[PDB]
Amino acid sequence: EDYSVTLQILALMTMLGFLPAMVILMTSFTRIVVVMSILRQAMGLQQTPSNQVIIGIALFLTFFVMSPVLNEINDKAVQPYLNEQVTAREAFDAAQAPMKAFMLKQTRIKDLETFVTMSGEQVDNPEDVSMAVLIPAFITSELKTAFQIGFMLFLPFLIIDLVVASVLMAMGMMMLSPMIVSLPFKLMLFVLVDGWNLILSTLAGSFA
Amino acid sequence: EYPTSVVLDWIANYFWPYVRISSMLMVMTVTGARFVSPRIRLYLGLAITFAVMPAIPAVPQDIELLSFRGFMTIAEQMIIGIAMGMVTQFMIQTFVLLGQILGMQSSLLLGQLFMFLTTMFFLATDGHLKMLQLVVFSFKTLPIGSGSLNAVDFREMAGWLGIMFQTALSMSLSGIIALLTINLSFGVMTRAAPQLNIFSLGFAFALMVGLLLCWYILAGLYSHYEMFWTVGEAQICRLIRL
Amino acid sequence: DVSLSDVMIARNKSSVAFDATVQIRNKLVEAYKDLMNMPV
Amino acid sequence: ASVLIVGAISLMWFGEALARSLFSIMSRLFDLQREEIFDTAKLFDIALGAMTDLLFPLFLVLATLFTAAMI
Amino acid sequence: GVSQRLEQERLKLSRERQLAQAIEEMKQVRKARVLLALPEASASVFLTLSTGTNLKQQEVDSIVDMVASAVPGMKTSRITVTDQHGRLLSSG
Amino acid sequence: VSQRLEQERLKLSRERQLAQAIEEMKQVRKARVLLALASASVFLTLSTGTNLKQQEVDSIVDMVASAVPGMKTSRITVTDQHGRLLSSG
Amino acid sequence: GVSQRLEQERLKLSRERQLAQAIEEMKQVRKARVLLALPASASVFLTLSTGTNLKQQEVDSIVDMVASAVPGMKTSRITVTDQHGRLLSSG
Amino acid sequence: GVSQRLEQERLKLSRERQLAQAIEEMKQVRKARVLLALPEASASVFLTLSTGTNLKQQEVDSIVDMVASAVPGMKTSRITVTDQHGRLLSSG
Amino acid sequence: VSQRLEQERLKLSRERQLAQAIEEMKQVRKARVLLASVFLTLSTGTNLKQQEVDSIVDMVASAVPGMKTSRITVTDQHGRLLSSG
Amino acid sequence: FGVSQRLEQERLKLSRERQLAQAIEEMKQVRKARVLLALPKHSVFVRHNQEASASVFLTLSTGTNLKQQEVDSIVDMVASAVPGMKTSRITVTDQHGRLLSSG
Amino acid sequence: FGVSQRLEQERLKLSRERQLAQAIEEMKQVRKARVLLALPKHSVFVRHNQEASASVFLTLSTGTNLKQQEVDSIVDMVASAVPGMKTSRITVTDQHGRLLSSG
Repeated sequence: EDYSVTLQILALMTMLGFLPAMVILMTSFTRIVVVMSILRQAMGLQQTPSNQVIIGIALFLTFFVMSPVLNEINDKAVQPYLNEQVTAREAFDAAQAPMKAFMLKQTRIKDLETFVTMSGEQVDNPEDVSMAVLIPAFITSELKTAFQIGFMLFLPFLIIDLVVASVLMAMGMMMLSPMIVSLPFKLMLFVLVDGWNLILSTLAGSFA
Repeated sequence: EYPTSVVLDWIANYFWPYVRISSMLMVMTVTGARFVSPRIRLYLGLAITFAVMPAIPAVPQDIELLSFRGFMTIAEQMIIGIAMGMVTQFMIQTFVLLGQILGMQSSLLLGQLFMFLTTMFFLATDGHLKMLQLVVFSFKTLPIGSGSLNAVDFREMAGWLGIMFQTALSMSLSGIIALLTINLSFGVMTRAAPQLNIFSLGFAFALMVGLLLCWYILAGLYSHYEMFWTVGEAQICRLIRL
Repeated sequence: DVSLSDVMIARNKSSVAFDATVQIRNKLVEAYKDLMNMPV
Repeated sequence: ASVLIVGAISLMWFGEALARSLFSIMSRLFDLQREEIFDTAKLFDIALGAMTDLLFPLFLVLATLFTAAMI
Repeated sequence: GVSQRLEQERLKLSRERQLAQAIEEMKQVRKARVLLALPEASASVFLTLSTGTNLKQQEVDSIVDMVASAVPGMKTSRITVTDQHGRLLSSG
Repeated sequence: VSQRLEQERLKLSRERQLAQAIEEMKQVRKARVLLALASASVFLTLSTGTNLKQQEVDSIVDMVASAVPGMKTSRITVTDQHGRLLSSG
Repeated sequence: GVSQRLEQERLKLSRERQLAQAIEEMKQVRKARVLLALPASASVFLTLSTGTNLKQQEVDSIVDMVASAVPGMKTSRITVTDQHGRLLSSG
Repeated sequence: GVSQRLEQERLKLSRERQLAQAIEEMKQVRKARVLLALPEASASVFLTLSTGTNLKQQEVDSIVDMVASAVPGMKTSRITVTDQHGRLLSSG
Repeated sequence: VSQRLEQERLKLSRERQLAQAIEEMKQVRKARVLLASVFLTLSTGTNLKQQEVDSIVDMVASAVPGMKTSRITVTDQHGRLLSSG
Repeated sequence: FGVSQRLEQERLKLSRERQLAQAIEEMKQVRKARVLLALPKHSVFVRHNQEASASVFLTLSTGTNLKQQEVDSIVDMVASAVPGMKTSRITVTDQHGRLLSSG
Repeated sequence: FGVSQRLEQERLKLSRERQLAQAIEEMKQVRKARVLLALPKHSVFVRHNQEASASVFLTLSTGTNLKQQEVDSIVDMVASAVPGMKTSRITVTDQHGRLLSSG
C-alpha cells in the first residue's frame, strides 16, 4: 500500500522542482515583498535598495515567521517518517496539514466563499477544504492585506512631502522642487525612529 | 572492511563541507559576480574545500547519504552559506545606496561608481580572505551534523534593512545637509526676481555642486567602510556562533 | 576477505549516493536562483 | 526676503514641535496590530487622526509666515 | 468624531436599550436592563419586577426566547436571567 | 485614541455597567467588577446584615460569565466586604 | 505623546491601583500595594489594622481574587506579606 | 528625546523605588534600597533596620521571596540580602 | 552619544548607586568601584573581618550581571588585599 | 561628535587609567599614580596575539617601603580592574626605580 | 576630520610616547626623556615578520651613573607599556652616549 522507495524519491524531487512556487504562493513571501515594494516606492529612491537584497531579506523574514509551522511539520511528519514510525502516505498528509492551518490563519471568510463557489464543489467546514482552492484564496487575502499595510506605510511619507511642499510655497519660492528637499527629511525620520524595526514588528507579528 | 564505508564517508566528508563553501561563493560579492564564469567559480570551490579539508572535523557517520535526514543536511548547509553571502551583498549595496542618495540629491549611475570602489575596498582589505576564514571557522564552532540557523538568526538578518538606511544616512548626512543648504541658499538669493526662477538653470547648478560634494564623500569614505565592515563581521560571527 | 560482489555493491551505492546529493543540491540552487531573479 | 527669514526663525522653535508631530505620525502608522490591519474602518480613522494632528502644528508655522509677510 | 469600535458599541447599546424598552411593557416587569456579548455570543438580563410577585417558568421562558431571537447568535441556551431577589432563572 | 486604551475603556465601561446592574440587588450595597483578558473578579461591600447564600452568588457569577464572551463560570472569584470566598478560580 | 512600553506600564499601574482600592474595603487591611511582573508573577505588600493577623481563609480569598483579576499568574505565583514579615503564599 | 536603553533603566529604577516604598511600611526596617540586573536576572537588597533588633530567618526569607516574585525571572535563590552593619543574610 | 558611551554611562550609574549603597556601612567612609576592583576608605581605625568582606563581595556580585564572586579584588586605605582575582 | 571608533576607545581607556590612578591616590604610600595599558584587539584572523600588558608609575611618600605585600595587592587590584590582562603581565615602577614586577 | 588611518596611528603613538616620557621624568636619575616606537607587521612567514621595537634617549642628572638594575627597570616598563616590543628589541642610551641596551 505504501509507496515504494523509488516512487517516494520521485515525489521528493518533484516537490523540490516546485519549491519556488511553494515559497511565493503558500508561505508569507508574497506579503513581505509587496509591503517592502511599497516602502521602496514611497521613498524617493526608485531602484536604490535593489531587487537582490529585498528578496534576500524577505526570504530570511519568511524563514523566521514560518519557523513555527516548519518545526511543526518537522516534528509531526519528518520525525515519524525518519524513524519509520509511519508510512509515506500518512507522513505526506501530516506535513500538508500544518501548511493548510497556516493558510487558514491568513485568509478571510469572504475569499474562501468566492473560490469554493467558483470551484463548484460541496463543503461545510473550512478546515477540510482542498488545498487547490485554499491557495488562490490565501494569496488574494495576502495581496489585500499587503496593500492595507503598504497604504499605512505610505501615509507618513506623503505627510512629510506635503508639509515640505507647503512650507516652500508659503515662503514664496514657487521654483524649487519639493522632492529634493523632502528626501533627506524622509530618510532622517526613517532612521531616527528606527523605521525598519517597527515594520518588522508589524509584519512578522501580523501573521500570528 | 566493507568498501562501502570508506567511499561513502569521503563523499559525505567532502561534498557537505563543499556545499556550504560553494553556497557562500555564489552569493558572495566577488566570487558570485557575473563576470566570472560558473566553471571558474566551481573549480575555486572545489580547490578551497580540498585545501581546508584537514581543518574540517569529520562529519557524523549516523546520517546516511541516501536518506531524508541527509537531504535536510544539504539544505541547511546552503542556508549557512547564503547567510554569509547576503551579508557581503548588504554592505556593497549599502554603498550603492550611498551612491544613489548622493546622485538623487545631486539632481541626477553614481551608485556604480561607489559599487566599483567598494568592491576595491573589499579586495584591498582582503575581505575575501576573511570570509573564507570565517566559513572554515564555521565548520569548527558550527558542526555540519547538529546545527543550523535558528529563528533569531533569521530575524537578525532580516533587520539589516534598517542597518542599510542608518549607515547610508550616517555617511551622507554631512553632504546631504550641504546639498540642501546651498540649494536653499540659491533659491532664497534668486527669489528676489521671479523672472529668473531655476528650472533647468537650477538643474545645472545642483548637479555641479553634487558632483563636487561626491568628491568630498570619496575623500573620507574609507573610515566609514572600516566601521561598517566591523559591524558586518560581528553579525557573521554571530551567525556561526563564534 | 572481500569479493567482487562487495566491491560492485560499494561502487553502486557510492554512485547512487553521489548522484542523489548532486541533484538535490542542483534543485535547491536552481530554486534559489529563481527567487533571486524576480521583479520586486 | 523677510518672509523666508521669519520662517527659518519659526522653524527654530515651531520646527522642533513639527518634528515631534512627524515622529508621532510615523511611529503610530508603523506600529499596527492584527486587529487594526484587518479592519478597513480603523485604518481610515487613524488616517484622519494623523491628518488632523498634522494640521495644527503646520497651520501655526504657516501663520507665522503669513503674519510677518503682511508686516 | 466617530470611529470603528465605538460605532459598533453604540449599535449594541441601542439594541440593549430597545430590548429593555420592549421588556418594560410586560405587566410583571417594572425595570429591565439587558447586556449583550457579541464577538460564541451570550446575554444577561436583569429585572426589577413589581413590588412583589414571582415570574413563572412560562414567563422566563418567553423572556429568554424573545431575547435570543432578537439578537443574531446567542442561541436560547446561553442567556442568564436574574431579578431583584437574585433568583437565577437560566444557565450560561 | 490608542488601540490598547480603546480596549481598556470598553472593558471599564462593561465593568461599570455590570456593577450598576449588581447594585439593584437588595443584598449588596456597593460592587466593583474587574476583568482579566479570560477571568472575572467581583468584590462587594454587602448590606448591613444578611449573608449571600450559594444560590445568590451562583446566580451572580452565572450572570457575570454570561455577560462576557468566554471566561467560563469556573474561573470567577467572588469575595465580600469581610473577604469570605464564595467561588474558586 | 504615548510610548508603547510606557503605555503598558501605565496599564499595569492602573491595575495595581484599582486592586489596592479593591483591597481597601477589607476590615483587616488598611493599605495594600501590589507589584506585578508580566511574562506571570505578583507580590502584594499589606499594612493591616493596628493588630490582628490575617487568617488562611481570608488570604486565600484575597489571592484567588487577585489571580482572577489579572490574566495569567496562576494562583501559586503570588507572594503575600505584611508589615511584620510573615509569608502567606509561596512563590 | 530619551532612547530605549535609558527608558529600560528608568523603568527598572521606578520598580526599585516602588519596591523600596513598599518595604518602608514594615515594622522592623527603616530604609531600603533595591538594585536589579535584567538581561539570568539578579537582584540585591540593602536595608537599614530599626535602632536595634536582628531579623530572623523568616523575615529575611519573606523579604527575598517577595522581591523575587516582584521582578520577572530571578528565582528566590538569586538575591543577596545585606545591611548597614555588614552581616550577611542570604546566598547568591 | 550612542552605543558605547550609553553603555559606559549606564555602568557609571551602576557604580554610583553601588557606592551610594555601600556608603551606609558603619566602617567604610567612602567607596569607589571600578567595573571589578573596589577601593574603600574605612573609618579612622578598624580592620574588616572575613564576614564583612564576604558580604560585600556577595552584594557586588549580585548587583552586576556578571563578575563571579571569585573575581573581585577589595582594597583599603592601608593597602591590604581581601579577595583574589 | 566627529570621533571615530578607535579614538573613542582611547578616550575610554585613558579615562579608566585616571580613575585607577585616582584609586591609588587614596593609598597612604602613593602620592601620584599613572597607569599605562596595552590592549590589543581580539583579531580572530591572526593566530598570534601579542596579549595585553600594563605598567604603572607611582610617586610614593617621602619615605616608606613595601616588601612584597603591597606590590602584590596593587598588582592584583589593577589586573582585576582591566578585563583580561592576567596578573603576571604588569610592571610596577617607583621614583627610585627598583623593579617591582615583571611582565 | 579627514585624517587618514596612518596619521591616526601616528597621533596615538605620539600621545603614548609623550606620556611614557612624562612617566620617565619622575625618575630621580632621569631629567628628560624622549621616546620612539617601531610598529610591527605580523606576518606568518618568518622571512617577512618584523615585530615592534623601541628607542629611548635619556638626559640624566648632571652626575650619577646608571646601574644595570636601572636600565633593566626602564626597559621592562617600556616593554610592558606598549603591546609586543619584547625586551630583546629596546635600545637605550644617555647624554654621554654609552650603550645601555641593544635592539
